[PDB]
Order: sequence, then C-alpha cells, then structure tokens
Amino acid sequence: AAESLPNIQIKSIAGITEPTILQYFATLNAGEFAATAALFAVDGVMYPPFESGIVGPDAIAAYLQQEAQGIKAEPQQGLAETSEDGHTQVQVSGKAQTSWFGVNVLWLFTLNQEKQIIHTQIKLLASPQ
Amino acid sequence: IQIKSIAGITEPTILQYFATLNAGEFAATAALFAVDGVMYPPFESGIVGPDAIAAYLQQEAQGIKAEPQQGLAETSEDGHTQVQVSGKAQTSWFGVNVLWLFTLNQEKQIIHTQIKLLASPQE
Repeated sequence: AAESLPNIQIKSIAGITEPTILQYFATLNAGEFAATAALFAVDGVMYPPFESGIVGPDAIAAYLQQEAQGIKAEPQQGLAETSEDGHTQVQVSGKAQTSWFGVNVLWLFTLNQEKQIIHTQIKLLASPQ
Repeated sequence: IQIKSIAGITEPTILQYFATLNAGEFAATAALFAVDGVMYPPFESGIVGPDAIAAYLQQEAQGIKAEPQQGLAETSEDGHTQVQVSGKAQTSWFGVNVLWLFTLNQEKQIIHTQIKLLASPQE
C-alpha cells in the first residue's frame, strides 16, 4: 500500500534545484499543505498577498487549507543566491492560476542554513505596458 | 564615476539604471526612459517622461542608493521585457528591502518602473 510511487515527485523545474523550493511547489500543487507548512522553520512566516504574515507550520497549514484551494502554482524560472550569513535568497517567477484564469507573480523565499523557509512572499506583476 | 553592480540581469539598460542612480546622474537615469515612459515612486503618482523624471529624482532621490542583488527577466512575444530585481534602497547607513519592477520596450527603453517594499520584520 504505502510501498508504491510516492507523492510530490520532485522534478527540477523553473531553473532552480534547491530541494526546499522544488518541494514547496510540488506539495502546494498536490494539495499536501501540511507538507508545505512543514518546510517552514518553527517561526517561519508566510505572507499571503494583501494579508498579515502567518507564523509557524501549524498556522500556515491551516491558512493554506482554508484559502489556497483551487490555486495551482506554475513556476517558469528561478534563481537562488547564498548570502554571507549562510541564508539563501530565492526568486521564482511564474503564474498562479485556477482551471481557467490566473496572474503573473514573483515568489520570494529566504532559507536558513538548514534550508528551511524563514519567510516567503508573493508579489504581483501586471502584464506589460 | 558610474560603477555597475552584480545580479541575475545582464540587461544593459537595467545595469545602467542603478549605476546612474548611485552616481547621482539623474539626467542620465531619466534618459533611459522612453519619451512617454512612467516612473512610479513608492507612494507617489506616476511621473512621465525623462524631463519630469529627472526633475523628480533631483528633488526627491538625493542621497539614495540602490544595491541590487539578484533578478529575473522574461521576454513576451511582442518583444517587451519584464525585469524584477530584489535588493535594498539605502542611504550611507540605513536602508530597506525592496523589489524594483521594470518593463522594457523592444528598443530596451524603460516603459514603466515601480518599487515595492518587501517584508522587514519577524512577528
């Protein structure tokens, strides 16, 4: 039963190989929001668009279950850079979308030395000109 | 005395924007814009055209530096380029984390730019 193909098949996409970033999008898109929340540090912060920051895996999981239904993430490219303090700064561009409409966005992440998410934000990007 | 930076954007117009800003060469910053390109300062109305953009920067951007860190770019089918650069706007000794958004036309002139403030705290 459990001995079978797993979930969240982690495939490198969006030009980023950071495991935590690949797992974030894979778990989100499978609706495995507990697993998404578990990628955050004990005091990691998720900033939903237009909302106050949500702190910690338990509150993040509950937010995603209540508010992220029917939203798929489609990353197209990304870049990760490691700073002097040992953290990793990630940018990912792509689309957030439903079955028939969506929006261009930028996902931003900062990871700690253990590669947990310390905080993430989503920024909107209107279509050109 | 203009000095380039380092990030995920090799685009000359983008590199030039930050270098001319940091040098206080605000007429040259403004010249990177199209004749009807628009600059949106963080909480302000759009300023249209190199003449108005140069005068705004000379008035309100003195002593402000840009330290871009990394960026992404996408080109659409019509030939426009969208650029996102994250970094800090800062003075000699204090700053804030920001995201610069640009749209470039086919000729790589700035059509649009704006600044978005990013999160600084930890509640």
